[PDB]
This record gives sequence, C-alpha cells and structure tokens, in this order.
Amino acid sequence: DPKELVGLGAKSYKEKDFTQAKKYFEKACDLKENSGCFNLGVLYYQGQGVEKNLKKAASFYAKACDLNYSNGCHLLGNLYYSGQGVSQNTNKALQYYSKACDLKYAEGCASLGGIYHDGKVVTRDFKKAVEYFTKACDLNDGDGCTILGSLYDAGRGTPKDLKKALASYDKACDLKDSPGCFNAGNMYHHGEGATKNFKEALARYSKACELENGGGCFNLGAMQYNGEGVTRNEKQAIENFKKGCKLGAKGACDILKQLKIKVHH
Repeated sequence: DPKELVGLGAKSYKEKDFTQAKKYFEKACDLKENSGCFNLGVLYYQGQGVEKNLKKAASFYAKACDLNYSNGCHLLGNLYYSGQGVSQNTNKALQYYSKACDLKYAEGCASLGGIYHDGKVVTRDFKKAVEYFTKACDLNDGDGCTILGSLYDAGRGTPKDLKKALASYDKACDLKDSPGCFNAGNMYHHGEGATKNFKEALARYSKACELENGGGCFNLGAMQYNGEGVTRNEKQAIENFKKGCKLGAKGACDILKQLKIKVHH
C-alpha cells in the first residue's frame, strides 16, 4: 500500500496536481516509505503544493535518510555543505555524504572525494580523495573515474600508475565522459599506460569528438592529417578541425587558417 501510495503521488505530480501529490506523499511517508518522505521534501524545496520552505524540505530529506534512502542523505549533505535551508555545517555534510556513499550512491562518494581533494572546507587529503573517487568510479560515476584517472597519472594519494590511470579514463569513456575519452586517447597515442596504438587512440578521439569534445575532434583531425591512425586523409580531417574549433579547440582554429589552400574561381 505505501509503495502504491507513492505511485499515486508521482502520477498526480506529473499532472501538476501538487495538492493531491502532497497528500499521497504525506501518507506514504507516515507509513515509512522512504521515497515518499524524499518526494515530500522535494515539494517543500520547490514550493509545489505548499509554500516553499527549505528547512522543512531538509527535515523530510533527513527522514528519508533515516529510512535509508541514499538520495535523501546526499541532498541533505548538499544542504549542510552550502548552508542552504539549514545552517552551514561541514561536519554534518561529511556525515550525510558518507552515509549516501555507504548506501552506494555514487554522487555521495564523489562529493567526498572532491572535498578532500580541493581541501577548502577540510585539510586536503589526496589519500582520501583517491579512496572516495575509487568508490565513486566503482559505482559508475563517470566524472569520478576521470578525476581518479588524473590522481593515478599524477601519483597523488596513490602510487603513480599510468596503467591504472588509463583504465580509469577508459571506464570514464565507457561511461560517456568525453574528458575521459580524450585523456584515454592521448595515452594510447603517446604509449602511456599501454603500448602505442593509433587504432585505439582513433576510437577514443572519435568517441570524445562525438560527445562534443573540442580537443577530441582536434586531436582526431591531427591523426588523419598525418595518416597516423588510419591510412591518410585531409579533406575529412579538416572537417573535424572545424568542429574542434567550433567547440573551442584553439589549435583547430589556427590550423584551419593555414589549410585555406584551394583552387579559386
């Protein structure tokens, strides 16, 4: 029944019948349905079906977190971190992010890795940053894998290991993180973390370029312009160069200015 109540509330929510949605979520949360409490918190946060009040939203996220709804722990972590809805409190933020992470919520692990990595609200700790980003990456957080990749490459908080760096970037690439495909391509093109393989670098750069990564299209164009990866091609390599420049790849813009050699009429 409680599960069904949340479903009815979600349906009313989609129809923008926030009043009824609130009634269903209230009933579900009273019956200890964690997603019901969470959704109720969202309504107070957005002022939908009720006057906006982020402090009340926080109390409902707290109820959801007590009922082990990882997403509830994470948003509460964000509220304490920024002092939104409740007073700023780093200690509590770390506490809630940590539970979200223990409950397998990738973003929670990522937030913690980012905090210990930047060392703004806490003393920088690359060691912990690696541990949390390792958890985030194992939980499929694309950006987390990429950051973890950079830690392995730099050897911060962990032994410098180009092979692990590449694996992280590669996974990040599978997770659709273009920066990951970019770095992965670079390593494959420079023979770092693995034997030089223009073929692999080509696939990486292509995926990165497809994901709208400027440097991805640019480096991909250079591959073709020098016939490194594939056979050889300039009329199509200049195509990727334009896209790179469009996406922001400066090297692509300039290089394009020197490839303006064509028969005129």
